[PDB]
Amino acid sequence: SKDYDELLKYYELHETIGTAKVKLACHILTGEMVAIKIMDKNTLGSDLPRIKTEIEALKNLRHQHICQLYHVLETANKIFMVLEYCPGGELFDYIISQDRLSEEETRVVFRQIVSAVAYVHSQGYAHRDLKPENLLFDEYHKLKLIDFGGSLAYAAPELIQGKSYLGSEADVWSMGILLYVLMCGFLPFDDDNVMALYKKIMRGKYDVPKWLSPSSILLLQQMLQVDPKKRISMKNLLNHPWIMQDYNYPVEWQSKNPFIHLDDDCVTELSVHHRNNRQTMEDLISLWQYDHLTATYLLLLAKKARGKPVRLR
Ligand SMILES: COc1cc(-c2cn[nH]c2)ccc1C(=O)Nc1ccc2c(c1)CC[NH2+]CC2
Repeated sequence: SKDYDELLKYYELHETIGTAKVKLACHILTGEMVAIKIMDKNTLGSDLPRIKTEIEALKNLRHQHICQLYHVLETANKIFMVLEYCPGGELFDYIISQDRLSEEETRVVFRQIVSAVAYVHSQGYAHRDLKPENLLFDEYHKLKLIDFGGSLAYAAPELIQGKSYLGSEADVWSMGILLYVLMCGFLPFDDDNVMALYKKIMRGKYDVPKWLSPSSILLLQQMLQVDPKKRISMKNLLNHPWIMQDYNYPVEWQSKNPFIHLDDDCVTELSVHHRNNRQTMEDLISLWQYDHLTATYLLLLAKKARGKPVRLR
């Protein structure tokens, strides 16, 4: 209860959804809805440093298809992460509701995944846990990547043997597994016992449904090469013929949300509320401490992108 004291001054809490717990909230000063992920420091033990270093990851990824981090609030025995409002549901449950998605809907949707994952690689990171439960929809049915971090059915085989791997190629395999699920509705390698499933991933043999097209079957063979050297590269995947079917342009992966230059109207509005001059506030925003100022600036930034006035209530 005391852990929420410092936080309830910045947000008003609403529903509860995911099970670490996630509760919907409203940031007071901007009126923008958010999602707050609540982790408990005493349960996870001391594997928070892997989560802390993944929180420092999200602090360095900003992308139209990455769920934005707004605010990290650390208390005595809880850690709070304030994130982007994604009300369109989860990609996993959506695939199950339609059984399978069309080749053209998956293509539209797979292109946002490649855009997200390509961007995180350009920054020197790798998601390493690509699966449909780690992809959210917003109101526009746009995809938002979450949970940077054992999920066996999506792990690359060199990750399986415990050998030395490149983070990028492991994601490429995971995207290949995930592309399969998008168009089929079931895993390419699946089994009740792990030892059989463990073995099936390294054999590389999957059954191909009759409904997957010739343009579809060979991209899966390119993405799910067991040997990483033969796996398709992100560069060649950004303009793959299948990726450019239906929409003939290479995937736009470069982010439209940098750190370097701050928004003027956002900064001026933050200055009149905090009663500071401009450069002083820019210096405090440039620190990017992911306190309440970073959250206010980021949510005030999003507020303008919508079309609302850049004003703090
Ligand atoms: C599980 O919910 C989330 C998790 C993360 C997240 C987890 N890790 N990183 C980010 C980020 C955002 C959300 C989110 O917006 N939740 C949400 C999900 C579904 C619905 C709503 C909100 C609106 C209420 N009506 C039902 C539909």
